[PDB]
Amino acid sequence: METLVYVFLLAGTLGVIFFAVFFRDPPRIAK
Amino acid sequence: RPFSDIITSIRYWIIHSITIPALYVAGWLFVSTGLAYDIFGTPRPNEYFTQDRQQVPLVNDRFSAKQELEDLTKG
Amino acid sequence: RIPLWLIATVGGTLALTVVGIFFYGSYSGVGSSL
Amino acid sequence: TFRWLAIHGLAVPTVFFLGAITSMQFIQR
Amino acid sequence: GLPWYRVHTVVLNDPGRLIAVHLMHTALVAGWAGSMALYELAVFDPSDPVLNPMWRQGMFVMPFMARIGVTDSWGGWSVTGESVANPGFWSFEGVALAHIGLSGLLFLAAVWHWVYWDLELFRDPRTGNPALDLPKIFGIHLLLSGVLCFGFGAFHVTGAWGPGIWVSDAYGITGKVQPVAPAWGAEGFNPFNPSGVASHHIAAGILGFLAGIFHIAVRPPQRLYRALRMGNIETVLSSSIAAVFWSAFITTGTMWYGSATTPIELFGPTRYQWDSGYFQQEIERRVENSLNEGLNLSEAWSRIPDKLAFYDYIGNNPAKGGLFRAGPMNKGDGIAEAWLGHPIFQDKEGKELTVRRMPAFFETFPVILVDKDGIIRADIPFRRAESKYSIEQVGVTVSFYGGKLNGQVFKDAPTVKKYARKAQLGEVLEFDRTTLESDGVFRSSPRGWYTFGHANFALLFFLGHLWHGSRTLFRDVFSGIGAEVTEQVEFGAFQKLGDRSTK
Amino acid sequence: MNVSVAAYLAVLLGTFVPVVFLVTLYIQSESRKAGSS
Amino acid sequence: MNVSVAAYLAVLLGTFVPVVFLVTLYIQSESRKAGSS
Amino acid sequence: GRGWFDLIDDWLKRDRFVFVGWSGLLLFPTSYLSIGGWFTGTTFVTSWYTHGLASSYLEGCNFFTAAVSTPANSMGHSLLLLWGPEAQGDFTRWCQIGGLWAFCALHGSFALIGFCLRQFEIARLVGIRPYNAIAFSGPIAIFVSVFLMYPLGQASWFFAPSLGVAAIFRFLLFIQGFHNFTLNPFHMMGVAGILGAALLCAIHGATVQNTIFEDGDAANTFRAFTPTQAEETYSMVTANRFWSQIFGVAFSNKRWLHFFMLFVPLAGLWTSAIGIVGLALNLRAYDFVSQELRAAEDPEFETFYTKNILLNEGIRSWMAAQDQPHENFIFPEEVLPRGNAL
Amino acid sequence: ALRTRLGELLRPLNSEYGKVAPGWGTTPIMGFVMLLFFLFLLIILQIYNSSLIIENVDVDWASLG
Amino acid sequence: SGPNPNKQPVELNRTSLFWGLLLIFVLAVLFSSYFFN
Amino acid sequence: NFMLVFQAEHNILMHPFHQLGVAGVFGGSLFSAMHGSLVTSSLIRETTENESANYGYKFGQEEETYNIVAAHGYFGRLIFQYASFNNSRALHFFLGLWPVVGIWFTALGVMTMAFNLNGFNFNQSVVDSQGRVINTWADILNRANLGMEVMHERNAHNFPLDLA
Amino acid sequence: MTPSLSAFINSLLLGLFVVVIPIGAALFLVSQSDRVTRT
Ligand code: CLA
Ligand code: CLA
Ligand code: CLA
Ligand code: CLA
Ligand code: CLA
Ligand code: CLA
Ligand SMILES: CC1=CCCC(C)(C)[C@H]1/C=C/C(C)=C/C=C/C(C)=C/C=C/C=C(C)/C=C/C=C(C)/C=C/C1=C(C)CCCC1(C)C
Ligand SMILES: CC1=CCCC(C)(C)[C@H]1/C=C/C(C)=C/C=C/C(C)=C/C=C/C=C(C)/C=C/C=C(C)/C=C/C1=C(C)CCCC1(C)C
Ligand SMILES: [Cl-]
Ligand SMILES: [Fe+2]
Repeated sequence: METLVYVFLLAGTLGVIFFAVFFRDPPRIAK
Repeated sequence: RPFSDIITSIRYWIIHSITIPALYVAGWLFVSTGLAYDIFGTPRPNEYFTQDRQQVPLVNDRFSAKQELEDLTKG
Repeated sequence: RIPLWLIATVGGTLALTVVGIFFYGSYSGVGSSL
Repeated sequence: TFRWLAIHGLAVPTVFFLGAITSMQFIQR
Repeated sequence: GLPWYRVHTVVLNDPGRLIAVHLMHTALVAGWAGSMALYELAVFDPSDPVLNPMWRQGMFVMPFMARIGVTDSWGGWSVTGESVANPGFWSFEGVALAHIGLSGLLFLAAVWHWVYWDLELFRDPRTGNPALDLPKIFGIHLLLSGVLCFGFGAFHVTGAWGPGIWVSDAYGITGKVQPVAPAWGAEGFNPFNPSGVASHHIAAGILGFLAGIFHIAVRPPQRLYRALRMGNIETVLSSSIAAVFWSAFITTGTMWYGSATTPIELFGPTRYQWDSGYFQQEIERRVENSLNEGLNLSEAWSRIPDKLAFYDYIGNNPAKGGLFRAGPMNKGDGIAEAWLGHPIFQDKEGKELTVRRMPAFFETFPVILVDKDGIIRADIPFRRAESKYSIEQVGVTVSFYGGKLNGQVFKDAPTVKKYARKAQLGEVLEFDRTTLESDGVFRSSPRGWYTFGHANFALLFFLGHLWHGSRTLFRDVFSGIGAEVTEQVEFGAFQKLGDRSTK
Repeated sequence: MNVSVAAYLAVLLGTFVPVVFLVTLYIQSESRKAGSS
Repeated sequence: MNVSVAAYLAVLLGTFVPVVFLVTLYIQSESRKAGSS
Repeated sequence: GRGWFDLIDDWLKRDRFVFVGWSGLLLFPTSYLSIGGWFTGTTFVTSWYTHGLASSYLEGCNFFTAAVSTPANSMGHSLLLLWGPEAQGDFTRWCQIGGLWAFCALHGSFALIGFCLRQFEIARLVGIRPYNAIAFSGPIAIFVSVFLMYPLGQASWFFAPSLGVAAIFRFLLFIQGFHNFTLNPFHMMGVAGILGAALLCAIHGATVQNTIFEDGDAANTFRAFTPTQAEETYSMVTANRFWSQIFGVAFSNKRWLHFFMLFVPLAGLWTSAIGIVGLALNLRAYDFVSQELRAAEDPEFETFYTKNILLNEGIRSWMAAQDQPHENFIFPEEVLPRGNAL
Repeated sequence: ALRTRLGELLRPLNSEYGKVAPGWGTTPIMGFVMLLFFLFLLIILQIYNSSLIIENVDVDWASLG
Repeated sequence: SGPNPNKQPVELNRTSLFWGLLLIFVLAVLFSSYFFN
Repeated sequence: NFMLVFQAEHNILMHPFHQLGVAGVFGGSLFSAMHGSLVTSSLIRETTENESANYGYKFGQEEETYNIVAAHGYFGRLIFQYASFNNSRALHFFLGLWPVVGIWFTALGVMTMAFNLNGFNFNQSVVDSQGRVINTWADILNRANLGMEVMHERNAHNFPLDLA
Repeated sequence: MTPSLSAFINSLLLGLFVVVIPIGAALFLVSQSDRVTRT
């Protein structure tokens, strides 16, 4: 049952990484 | 004045052809005299052990430490 | 008056000599297993 | 003399200890 | 806007709202005190104080109640072991309910101050802006602190109009709340003299009171006012964090090393009582003078109280737990039931061997039975082949003296080995490992947990003091540096650093 | 594996509470940015 | 009394998740109202 | 300037080769007294009467095996003042009981205090924000937690890190064997901070040196920078594109980058300080109880954690006799935990 | 903005914000008492450290009884 | 007592959101194996 | 486990390449903290008090976001003028150089201890006039290495030397 | 007065007359001699 928690936490970290890479705030130059 | 300006000056080297070797040799006679072993208490190569003292010396009390140190270091 | 390149040469030579004397003492006398 | 004091407080013990160490290389047990 | 870590800075220049947030924090802390007391009372077992005291049950906050008077419960029991017939209001339950009620009242006061913030009390009459006369406010607070300190020392601790404080003998066997007369003189500075507490709290309080009269009356010098930024409240925050981590380190030290303000029967023994054999020596001298009185080993060891033998046990050491071995000390080895007595180890001839005790450093220590002089005689070998000092070869028997296992002489090698393993851990006891489902790994007493938490808090608050001292002394350059920095920072531009009148 | 039982609550809630705090701080801020325009 | 162990997680998280959802929906709306002005 | 305090303040804050400042009245003596003390203790003073070791160049040690060993265990946590009840004014006996370690450590604590005060003072006088004095808080925390609070939680100063190279290696392996400090999550956070800070240093250096603008016609591009220029010497946009399309994310803000470069090592040091403060009280993340119980009931259950526990037992048993001579541990070959063959 | 009875009572205690004595003021006696308190803290630290053994001051658990 | 002049907005940009979520999840990953025991 | 076995079999701590790697990582942390502290400390004022200082920098701007002169002068006063890197490009080259060279050296050290060229062995290097061994810190480290050596892979070795 | 108390008082006296007083006197003399200009 702890394998459920470990897997969920690792998958959540991977999901945060995915969303940070692909749904980042796009860099743009100010004016 | 800048460091290189001092180092290349002749006066610097008239001073330090005599001053630096003097203390470089003073350290030599500091240890060659055996004076370090007496100031700092460091055993010489023939003082780690002695009769009835073929084991390591250790201080086992805080307050009588000087007393047992003389007792162990009577020599 | 003394060129600083010569000063650097002699000083580095002397420092390397001192360190090499330390290395020899490391292979000789007290501190060596022999 | 503060420059003298600093640089020589660093230097004099240094050369003294280096001479002692170069001598200590020859203790020879 | 205001990032997540600056959010509580809006209340920096709003004294009424500052009082509101302080009130809310105070309410939360008092509510925690009450709730922790209630939970502890829910899970506390007051039946057995000698082999299952408060510190074996993980009682963190209850000893602080018991330290300065509150030793009774509405349920008709006392931490001292006696049965209370007519408990007063100020029991553990009453203290908890009082703290909860104070939490609620402080919450309501916080609400009122949050809503009603624009009071003329907080506005400077000279300028009209919101302000706090911090040097005089400090004098008022120091008057209050001195009055409370003197009252605690003179009435509560001395018991003139109070319970007194917890006082105990040298070995934690007979301790109780009682008044302590103040110890004026050098003896008051002995950390293990409880009387020195009273002498402190009176005298210090008096000086604090006098200091208050100074600080209300005397304005600060202009030099210190500009140097310390006394008009900036963050100066007060930095200095307060400084004093707070100072106090935290001092309390951590007096907790770990012990003092009259940390009795062992309230927080367990220290590591140093185990290291120096503090209780082993006392038990040994007790049985020695019993033997000199004509008694035998059985009678002499039977006179040793179970509590004293319980202190002489490594499981009670605070230096044996672990960072993530969580829960009561009973969750580890178990709930102590009885004392099996002293296991004398009579070798094959009859010489008295003794098992060398486990030092706190070692998670696992070899079982070796040193001689009277201490040459190794017997041991439990790791490699049985070519074994010289096996108990089988030497031959050993365990004779028990005192305790429930008194007068029993086991002489088989297996049963000798089993009790050698127990004697490695100090005195040997029986444990219940089923009530709490104990897992056989030692835990730390409340002493060790207090020391851990407050050491870490003291270090972190040193960091906080650095941060806030830096902020109050560098307020003008908070957002960044201007163009003035480029001219002064040049090497040799000014004779004195910073000052520009120079050159 | 004889693991603890409140450790489930400890891990899950100590992950959940800060996570929802961060998500709320982000959503609040965005909402405010949208409302300004 | 012997009771379930995941029931703690069930009750606590089924209370927590909707509660934080409601709190986020409120704060976000307010932030937007403040940003409009 | 007229007043005596103003004159002292003016002289102390003079812009010369070595800034003195008011903090210099605390830094320069103690720091000096620390460093020379080390150079004294590692050169002439022995550990024969405290540890049973040789620890000086005079006794025959080299730079690795020479150290200022901790005091004797019998000293406890004595301040080891030369005038105290232990040495009683005798310099030789003071050096022999390892009081020079107390000298070096207690003067080094105040030297660190004086240097952080120096950072604050120079930041104030120059007129910049005091972020360098707060980054030195990390090293201060390391020194305080490892050299002061750890021995103060243990039996004596004896178990502090002896000031040396081989001495520090012995401290590393001792702490691993007796506390299993690699398993400590706070140590893990600390090594994460250290290695991440080294990573940030390397990547930042490479990125800045490799997105430099062409400000010259020399193949060697160091001379093409002026200290006082108001133009960025490298492309933030090009570096952002490179790291965004190589690694998915990339810094877009220099100020955030440089605060991050500060925060990572400092956070690592403070985290590891929490772990060492835990280790002072033997509150150690030594074991996972679930696996210990399973291996106790299942003699076929093996993990690398259990192998590490066996290695720790080996370290403790084979190290205690010579590492703690005051305990007089005589472990026969029978009881020493061993393996087959070697 | 709001006037209250307690506010009026406590207003004199918060009416001298920014009032500073000119010059160094009481700093010399502040430093002297700082020296004295430093000496006191040193004395008690050395007492518990047992680097300063005072007669009739037995720093030990056994002193309790 | 009326509107407070010290009211300020609070923000958490998306980069900070991802940083916080990563920190919390990684702390959970690190300390879960120690809380369960 | 791999660390402890490597130390037991090779004495990596006394091997100078690992010491260079330790210097590399510690110096990388030191220079990272120092560089970040000095850049953050001399940030040019471009931000209001109710706003994060990081927003004073706009992505893609042409101007420098901090005063190099201020940081350089502060660090010169902190230690001495000659130590400071007045050139920024040389500074960043040094930042990229120190950890990269340190980690190169420690990787090469592990590569060489793969073929059993171990760290220094000063065990029993100090003997008295009679010739009996006076221990040093190297010997006490050797005791820990020996404990790890004997306890590692308890069932795998049938012969006294760990040649494999 | 125990030997430890005498040692403590002597340590305070020598700290004054060997560290504090010499450094203070040197600072005072040097600050009064080598003075900044246009303060
Ligand atoms: C005759 C009257 C009288 C008497 C009998 C006492 C009695 C006492 N006072 Mg004293 N006191 C008095 C008047 C008196 N006081 C007055 C008038 C004042 C002025 C208000 C004080 C102010 C005062 C303070 C501020 C303190 C005492 C303390 C004590 C206790 C000393 C023993 C002890 O447990 O020390 C234990 C504590 C110490 C020996 C102090 C240690 C100090 C060092 C320097 C701290 C170092 C901290 C540092 C940050 C650590 C860094 C390194 C680390 C991280 C490794 C004792 C109860 C101490 C106390 O509360 O002890 C619990 C204490 O700290 N008193
Ligand atoms: C109304 C008064 C009141 C009373 C009678 C009590 C009574 C109690 N509280 Mg407390 N408590 C109160 C208010 C009160 N509380 C409030 C308002 C709060 C909210 C912050 C709390 C929060 C609280 C907690 C969190 C806890 C208690 C606990 C306790 C118990 C132990 C007290 C103790 O040992 O303190 C010891 C206190 C100290 C050692 C600190 C003393 C003061 C420092 C050293 C002063 C330093 C600064 C000073 C200005 C320096 C200069 C002064 C000098 C010149 C004179 C006891 C039942 C404990 C308990 O068991 O609860 C169930 C507990 O853990 N209380
Ligand atoms: C410094 C203050 C303090 C101290 C010294 C103690 C001491 C004690 N408490 Mg605790 N306790 C405290 C504050 C404190 N408490 C507070 C504020 C609360 C309210 C929440 C509690 C609530 C509480 C309960 C409910 C119980 C105790 C109990 C205990 C005992 C066991 C401690 C234990 O097992 O720790 C175990 C600690 C850990 C496993 C963690 C310690 C290491 C660090 C701090 C972890 C940090 C993790 C970090 C935040 C990252 C998390 C990431 C996340 C995403 C997962 C002990 C006497 C037990 C007892 O015996 O009661 C009768 C008990 O049942 N305490
Ligand atoms: C009583 C002491 C105290 C007080 C009154 C303050 C007050 C302040 N600090 Mg803090 N600070 C303290 C101690 C204190 N600090 C300590 C000990 C440290 C060292 C770690 C710091 C480090 C620090 C920094 C580095 C900064 C501040 C800042 C601030 C300001 C804004 C903080 C904010 O809005 O946080 C909002 C915080 C949150 C929204 C969530 C924080 C969650 C934490 C990390 C974990 C959970 C905590 C837990 C629930 C309770 C802790 C219990 C306690 C016993 C420790 C504010 C004036 C900021 C500042 O100066 O702004 C101008 C700032 O940047 N402080
Ligand atoms: C490295 C640690 C450190 C650092 C960098 C700072 C930095 C600062 N502190 Mg200090 N502070 C420290 C430790 C530190 N503090 C400690 C441990 C305490 C005691 C709790 C304080 C208490 C404190 C207060 C109360 C205040 C400051 C303030 C300040 C600021 C101004 C400078 C100052 O007052 O220096 C203080 C000077 C020193 C730290 C040097 C002390 C040197 C001592 C006297 C020598 C002792 C030698 C003696 C012989 C040793 C005997 C013991 C031995 C036997 C073991 C600044 C941000 C002020 C501030 O923030 O104003 C806005 C302020 O009000 N600090
Ligand atoms: C920056 C200056 C500085 C600082 C902060 C320290 C700090 C320290 N030194 Mg010292 N030391 C210094 C300079 C300094 N030293 C110098 C220049 C030397 C070379 C001569 C030494 C030589 C030295 C030695 C040989 C030793 C120390 C030691 C110590 C420690 C103990 C201090 C102590 O309790 O002394 C005693 C207290 C004081 C000096 C404070 C004096 C306070 C006032 C001025 C006294 C006023 C007198 C009073 C009115 C008398 C009335 C009588 C009575 C009723 C009170 C401490 C870490 C000891 C150590 O590290 O042990 C391991 C140690 O043995 N130091
Ligand atoms: C996360 C973390 C980090 C470090 C420490 C630790 C590991 C322990 C962990 C926990 C930390 C912290 C800070 C925990 C603290 C918990 C707190 C403060 C809990 C709060 C408890 C308060 C309670 C019930 C208050 C009860 C109040 C009530 C009914 C009030 C009711 C009332 C009201 C409102 C009006 C008047 C009438 C009445 C009935 C009195
Ligand atoms: C200790 C003590 C006790 C009580 C009172 C007292 C005030 C005396 C107090 C303080 C004493 C003090 C401060 C003494 C001072 C001693 C000092 C400063 C000693 C320092 C000596 C320095 C030494 C060797 C330096 C040696 C350097 C070496 C090899 C360098 C090696 C190198 C060389 C040779 C060439 C190139 C390569 C490289 C690596 C750079
Ligand atoms: Cl084999
Ligand atoms: Fe940069």
